[PDB]
Amino acid sequence: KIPRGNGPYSVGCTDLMFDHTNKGTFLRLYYPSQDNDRLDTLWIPNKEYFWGLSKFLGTHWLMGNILRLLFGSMTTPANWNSPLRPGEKYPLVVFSHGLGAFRTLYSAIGIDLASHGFIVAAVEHRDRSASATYYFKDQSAAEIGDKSWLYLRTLKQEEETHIRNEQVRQRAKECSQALSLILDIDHGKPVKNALDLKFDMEQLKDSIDREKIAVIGHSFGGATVIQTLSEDQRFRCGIALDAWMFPLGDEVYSRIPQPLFFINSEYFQYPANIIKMKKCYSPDKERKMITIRGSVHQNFADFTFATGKIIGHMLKLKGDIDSNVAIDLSNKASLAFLQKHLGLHKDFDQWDCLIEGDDENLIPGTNINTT
Ligand SMILES: C[C@@]1(c2ccccc2)CC(=O)N(CCOc2ccc(F)c(C#N)c2)C1
Ligand SMILES: [Cl-]
Ligand SMILES: [Cl-]
Repeated sequence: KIPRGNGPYSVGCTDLMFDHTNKGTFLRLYYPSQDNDRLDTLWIPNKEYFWGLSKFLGTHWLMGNILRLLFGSMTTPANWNSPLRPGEKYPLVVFSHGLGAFRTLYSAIGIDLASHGFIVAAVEHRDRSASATYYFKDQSAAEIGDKSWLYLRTLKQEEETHIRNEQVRQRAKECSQALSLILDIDHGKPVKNALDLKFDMEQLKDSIDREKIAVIGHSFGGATVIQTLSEDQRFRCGIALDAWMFPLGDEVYSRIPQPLFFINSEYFQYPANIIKMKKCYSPDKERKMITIRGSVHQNFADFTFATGKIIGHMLKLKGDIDSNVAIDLSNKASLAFLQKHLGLHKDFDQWDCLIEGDDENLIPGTNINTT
């Protein structure tokens, strides 16, 4: 089981696609909801996502069917299409998934943030970095739910530099576009969700605190954080969770005016990657870095909660540290950073110590030596 948020709000969840095309925005929303008795949200909602995951892992598409059999009725504790909690403007987080992931696999993080009073828009990227995603080829296909699927693009070695950069820039634009969509919806622009879901988007009118916007992401999504920030001044800070820095152009390192927090796993990182993180540092710019002791790269995503301790450790979904303990540290450090850099009037400053790595399960800065 994926854990419930620790904050005082109930959390709801829905999906938004607009427009219906492969250049439109596709996101999963997590939001503070009213009390309700709605069903929990289906974690991986389509069989095609499991086929995509199979391709990502480099196995037979038949392994997709086994993953589906195993994980396909699993839920995450957000209430599907529950009404939005009225009477408050919420800060907004745009969330970017990793390579071979997709919008639904960072619910542990999304739910927790929402439970403390954020709206979270988890984008699904159409750069062919998602294991799978979908769109509709025309209006009629949208109306009848006739999906067209795009699966992960596998690259030759020779393409990696150029295409990964292409992808991160597209990811950035997708983050910007998703923000613009939510801002339009906030202002009251009618939006026809290409998904025909029973969640009225008019609820979100006047629900967004328009100036308090952050971008957060895992691995590829962490590089996405940095690109988005350099390109789009509406995002006031970023949190990169175990950023994979490789996709970023050399030009961007010196072009990130906003506060930026690096939260790393112990075992993922390596000098080449850390050096690039360090290139973002400058005495006029706000940067923090911590490393979660005993943690692995997948501690930041939901599959860390999907298996037992032994199978999970063997698969590198779990580290030495307990997955709940790890994500709690990342989530609370994140909340303190956000309160400080969006100017929130909450009690997240209670975890200010975590930003400085001041906890028995954290390492201030990094364990990686780079001299
Ligand atoms: C491919 C990466 C990598 C780069 C260099 C070396 C090693 C790995 C870059 C990247 O974005 N990564 C994160 C991918 O996270 C995922 C993928 C699929 C999932 F189902 C879930 C879940 N839950 C999470 C690792
Ligand atoms: Cl329901
Ligand atoms: Cl790892």
